[PDB]
Amino acid sequence: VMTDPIADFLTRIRNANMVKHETLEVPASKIKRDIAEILKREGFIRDVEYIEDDKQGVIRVFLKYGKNEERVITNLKRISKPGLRAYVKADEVPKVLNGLGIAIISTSEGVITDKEARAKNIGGEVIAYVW
Amino acid sequence: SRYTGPSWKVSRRLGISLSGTGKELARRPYKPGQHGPNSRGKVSEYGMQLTEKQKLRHMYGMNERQFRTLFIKASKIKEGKHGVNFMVLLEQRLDNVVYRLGLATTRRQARQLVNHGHITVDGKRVDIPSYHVEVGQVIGVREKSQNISTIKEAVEATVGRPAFVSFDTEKLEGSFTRLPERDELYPEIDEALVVEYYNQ
Amino acid sequence: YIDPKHLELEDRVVAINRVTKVVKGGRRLRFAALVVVGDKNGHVGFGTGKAQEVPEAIRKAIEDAKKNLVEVPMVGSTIPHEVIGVFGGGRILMKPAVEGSGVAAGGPVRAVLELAGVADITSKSLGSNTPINVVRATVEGLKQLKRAEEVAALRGKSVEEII
Amino acid sequence: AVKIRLKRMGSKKSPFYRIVVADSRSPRDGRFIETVGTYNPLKDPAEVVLKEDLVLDWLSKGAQPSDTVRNILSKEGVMKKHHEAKN
Amino acid sequence: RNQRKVYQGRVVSDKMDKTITVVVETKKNHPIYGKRMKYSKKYKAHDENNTAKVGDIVKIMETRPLSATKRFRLLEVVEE
Amino acid sequence: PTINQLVRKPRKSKVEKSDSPALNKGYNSFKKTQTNVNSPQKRGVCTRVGTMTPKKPNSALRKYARVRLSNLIEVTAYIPGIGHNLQEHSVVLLRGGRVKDLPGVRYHIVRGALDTAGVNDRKQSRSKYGTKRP
RNA sequence: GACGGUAUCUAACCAGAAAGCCACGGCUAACUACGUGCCAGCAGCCGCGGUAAUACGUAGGUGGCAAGCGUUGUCCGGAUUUAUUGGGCGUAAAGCGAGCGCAGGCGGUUUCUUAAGUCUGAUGUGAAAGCCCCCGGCUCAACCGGGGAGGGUCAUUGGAAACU
RNA sequence: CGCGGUGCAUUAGCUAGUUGGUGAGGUAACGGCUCACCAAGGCCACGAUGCAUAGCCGACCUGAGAGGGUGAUCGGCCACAC
Ligand SMILES: CN[C@@H]1[C@H](O)[C@H](NC)[C@H]2O[C@@]3(O)C(=O)C[C@@H](C)O[C@H]3O[C@@H]2[C@H]1O
Ligand SMILES: [K+]
Ligand SMILES: [K+]
Ligand SMILES: [K+]
Ligand SMILES: [K+]
Ligand SMILES: [K+]
Ligand SMILES: [K+]
Ligand SMILES: [K+]
Ligand SMILES: [Mg+2]
Ligand SMILES: [Mg+2]
Ligand SMILES: [Mg+2]
Ligand SMILES: [Mg+2]
Ligand SMILES: [Mg+2]
Ligand SMILES: [Mg+2]
Ligand SMILES: [Mg+2]
Ligand SMILES: [Mg+2]
Ligand SMILES: [Mg+2]
Ligand SMILES: [Mg+2]
Ligand SMILES: [Mg+2]
Repeated sequence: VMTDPIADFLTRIRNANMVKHETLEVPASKIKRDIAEILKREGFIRDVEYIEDDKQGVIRVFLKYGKNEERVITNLKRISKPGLRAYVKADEVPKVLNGLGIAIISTSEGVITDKEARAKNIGGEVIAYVW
Repeated sequence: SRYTGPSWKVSRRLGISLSGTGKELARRPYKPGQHGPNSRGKVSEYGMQLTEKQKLRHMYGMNERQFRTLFIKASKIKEGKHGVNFMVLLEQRLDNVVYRLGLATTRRQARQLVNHGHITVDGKRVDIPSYHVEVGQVIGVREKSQNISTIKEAVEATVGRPAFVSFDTEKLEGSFTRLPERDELYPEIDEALVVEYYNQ
Repeated sequence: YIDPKHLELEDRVVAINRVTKVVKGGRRLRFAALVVVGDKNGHVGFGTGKAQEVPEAIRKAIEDAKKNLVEVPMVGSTIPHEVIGVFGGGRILMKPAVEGSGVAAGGPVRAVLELAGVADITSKSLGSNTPINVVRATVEGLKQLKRAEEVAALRGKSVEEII
Repeated sequence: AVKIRLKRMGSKKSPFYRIVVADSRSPRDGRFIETVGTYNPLKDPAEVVLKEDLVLDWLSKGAQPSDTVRNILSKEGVMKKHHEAKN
Repeated sequence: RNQRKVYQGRVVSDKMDKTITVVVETKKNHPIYGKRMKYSKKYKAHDENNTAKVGDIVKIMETRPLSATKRFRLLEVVEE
Repeated sequence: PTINQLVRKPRKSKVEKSDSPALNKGYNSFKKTQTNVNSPQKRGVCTRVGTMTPKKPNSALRKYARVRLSNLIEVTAYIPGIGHNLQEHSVVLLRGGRVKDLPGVRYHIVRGALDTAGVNDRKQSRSKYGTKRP
């Protein structure tokens, strides 16, 4: 049985990105939408749209490949897992590739990137790394 | 302990002129010993790094323990290149200050002057050749010692005082105006290899 | 592709391996030389050369390395960011190092970095010590390195926006 | 009883002292309650640093300065302040 | 005035008159791996009238020693 | 392993053993037991002296002495240098160090200490072999 | 004023009384001569010695360090060689012969609420000495003194509500 | 009193003032602390019990760090004086 839909979301993106598929689809969840919109506004993924169905809805992601079909998203990594949770204090927020990548974090202020979290000087749960 | 053996053999082993005159390397510029003149195998990277470390510490006539501790201090300095700062500390060493001011022909001679106490820092006696001299401190010769042939010969012979130093012959009073610059320091030495050597 | 010409390249012999082929009569000894040739400014490559004599093996490897030159990003005296290169048993982790720290690495990785023109970096060999594999793994990691400008361009944001 | 006394510090032949409040039973350089000042006899005019407020508070509470600490508090006028406050 | 530690817990033994055995049911992070681990602590709390029964959620406040093992006093019976 | 598996059974490291065990244990005459005290060397009495054949690759007559130590353990120790004054019932000092040639020798007999006379005519590495500077 | 005529200072005389230790086959900076002849012996590992040994002994040179030098012993490191950071289990060590299942571990989407976890602020405390950062004193340093910081899966208390 | 810091499961049951209550006595003081009566309870795979080892800590050595090792000198606490 699936135990981490967030990790499944990240892996769906990774596999689709590896084969350079144009789009991908996932069952819709609040945290999945938060991650998708973070990537959207960070420019990693070209576009995002949401569909509503009778199960839980769906979220469709259009991938972004640079000129010469270069992959924008180098890779994705799940940090906090159901087996082991990862919580970081304000001063512990990490930098992915010395800032070139991003870290998606969940906080009492919402789901934010590492830059935003350290700007607000709050910690949280490190959901993922992206670069 | 202080090194007192031949200087030419050490300098030609290092492959660079310690005195800077090149006198040692002029004739028979091989490493000492019977195997010097003939062909010798290639030097490993470890040999190169050790050779650079030996170059610095033989230039300044320091024992390995004191050399290593001073290297650690240079690391403690927060800003700038570690090796450059290490060479800067080596310069600020009291003996080198006397040598740069030109009151001695050689660093060994300057060290003996300091050890015998003929030098005074800001008018106070100092017998510690390792003494750390800061920028702006005035190094002067002991009054009883100002009229001796050796330092007189050294001062007249000396003609080039580095840019960072400023000296006054009549008072026999010198001082570093500022910290030496990398290029002003010995260029033949690559502080990077010394840094890597001690990184081990 | 990188053109060998217009670049004042310099080479270093990482290792010279005495490889043997057994023939009916007996052994047929040869020398396989692994060489890394670089520019000291961001270009470097490695080549192999197998020949009956050491000078000929070295020459062959140099030609191969020149043909295989590649460009390494370098911010200041170090690399943009941390990286790990994996090839076979080779596995090398390379992190940016503060100015003046030097090149902390071992043997074959040292040659690659010195010839590539990196003056300050930290690294560790987490895999095998086979020279050819570590050299291959090192170049894999360097190729993985990315430029802030390129990342900025791909993501459609300015370098300041990324950082 | 509570004492205000000199805890010896420094090095051999180079004594230094901390004026500390400690229970009399404690070891000289061992347990103490609070540090209230310093004392360097090696300077020709002996150097003293003092927390007059803390010293006055402890004197009111019932601390008994040793002889040298009393001399220090007199030279600093603290003993006079405590005397007046009692009055 | 100061306050004494008060804990919520579940009764697991009431066969002793004028007393009950509660469970605190806290979690702790493993020192090496950091995962939260179910950790159960049980206290002997003095019951005034045996009001609490087995499997009842109650609050207990630490008190002066009452018996060989009693250090707590029942306050609330929040669930049955 | 999963983190839960590690929690249930944490990692356990291998335990090393001294290559010179006899030096690690003292002896208590009163309690008549072996104490666990590490010692850089140990005194002993040579119960026998002789020579031994190296393993197959080498061929020589390595000089050895069978020694009972101050902790009552009997071991075999090598005699470095050329020529020795050691004989049975001679008091010697033993330091750690194996002998690759010999099968069952793990300790060396310090030269120039106790009955172990220095190596006659030794002139290089005199510290080892315990001969005074001539 | 025990230390004690001690530190310290001045003046006179003299290069005169004051350098050893290990190593040089590779790892590892350091090489040649004899003597020896699988012997004597060396060795931390690889391995050296069978009559032309840079590997043994000596000599001469050379490298390292220095009032020290080398050996032994012990802990850490290298060791990702118990891998939380940071490993694996087709053939190199490693998937139980298979299933059913208590406890335990984990767990689909969502509304509201709670605030144990989680994040955060304030307060108290985590002595002094010691590491670390500044600033002074000893002719320098060691050392000494002063001011800070650090150090908690801490206690009380106020917040935040994404995730558990 | 909460919480933290050794190994062994080829150590799995331990406990009878033991567990609680009612009194009484006793203590600077609460308390099975002691005693009488009443009950049968109490601890334990979240490792009781047993065995082995060990004074604990501020600190010290190492490590890039996480960690590993140590517990001299100095300070605190504890325990002992054939
Ligand atoms: C009998 N003819 C054989 C035959 O030609 C072998 N090759 C097929 C050939 O092989 C050699 O050249 C080898 O290399 C081996 C050597 C033992 O004999 C050589 O002479 C070998 C010839 O003697
Ligand atoms: K050797
Ligand atoms: K792991
Ligand atoms: K199977
Ligand atoms: K909460
Ligand atoms: K009772
Ligand atoms: K003890
Ligand atoms: K006793
Ligand atoms: Mg010394
Ligand atoms: Mg090829
Ligand atoms: Mg005075
Ligand atoms: Mg060499
Ligand atoms: Mg030898
Ligand atoms: Mg030899
Ligand atoms: Mg390790
Ligand atoms: Mg097999
Ligand atoms: Mg197998
Ligand atoms: Mg004991
Ligand atoms: Mg490590």
